[PDB]
Amino acid sequence: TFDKHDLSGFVGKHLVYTYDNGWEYEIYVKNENTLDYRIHSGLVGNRWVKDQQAYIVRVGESIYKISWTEPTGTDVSLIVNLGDSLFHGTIFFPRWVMNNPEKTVCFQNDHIPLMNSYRDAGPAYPTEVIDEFATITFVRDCGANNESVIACAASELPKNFPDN
Amino acid sequence: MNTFDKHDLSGFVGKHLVYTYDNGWEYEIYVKNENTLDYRIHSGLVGNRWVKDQQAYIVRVGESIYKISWTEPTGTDVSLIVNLGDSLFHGTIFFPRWVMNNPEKTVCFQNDHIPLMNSYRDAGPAYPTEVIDEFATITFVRDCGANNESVIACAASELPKNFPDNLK
Repeated sequence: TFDKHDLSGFVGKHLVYTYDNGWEYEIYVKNENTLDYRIHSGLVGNRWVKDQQAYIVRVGESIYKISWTEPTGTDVSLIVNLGDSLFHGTIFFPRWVMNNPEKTVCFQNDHIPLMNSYRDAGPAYPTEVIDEFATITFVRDCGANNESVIACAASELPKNFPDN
Repeated sequence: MNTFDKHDLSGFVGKHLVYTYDNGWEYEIYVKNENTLDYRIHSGLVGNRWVKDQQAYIVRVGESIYKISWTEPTGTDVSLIVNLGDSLFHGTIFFPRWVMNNPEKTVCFQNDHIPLMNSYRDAGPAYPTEVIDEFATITFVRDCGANNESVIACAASELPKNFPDNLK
């Protein structure tokens, strides 16, 4: 009843959400195969990333899936159910990230060699699976390829974010 | 509140599915209970591999749509979507590099060989990770109840040639 590869209902979406473990995240679906994201709190609070290549598909009339692999070794797969305002994430963290998560807290784009070095040193295993629903607290449409959406770490945002 | 209980898995526990990814690889899963699956691979990169009692994270993300994710003794990560209402299936598999290089090393009844899988995982190379992200066509679905040890109990190569027509 719908086209699986029509992502026009999802590209441009800018979401802020809080996982049931209390961690607050933000994503911006920048185009059909790219996102920016910004972490506000939790294990890796203040980490942020631009231009992450991702696999984005439509799995229901208003439900989308977005998955990717990171320079740290982390794998991620998210479900965004816009029709029901439901969000679910699975994050597969390498063991070294669980052991010292602050190592990943940076603007990653300026530190890809560092992340790769940490990844390759490990320990990679055992993988830690974080699997949680989240509450979507903000959603807007910011179009494709909008570099103004995520342009600083969360700590540099106005205190009333996203009320602005 | 949500119009369904996202924590209620009763519509998915017990499900037995056979499906073929868009690249022709045929797989089979059995949702054994709220945090466990058995699975059986028929063809593709790792055809004939099968696994019982894989711990998994199983959730409901829509009225008739479920998600199942897990990590393996080989280092592989998996996350699947089963949309029963629309008969839609989507899988993402994150394979370690060593699995791409020598997939046959994983082709076994894994439960007989878990330490070996861990040894291969640890030897690596783990990276770069290979992502397989594909829709599949569901070709068979039935309900088998929870904790049914007869659903997946041999390698695919040992199934009758008319499988799953021999079942229901």
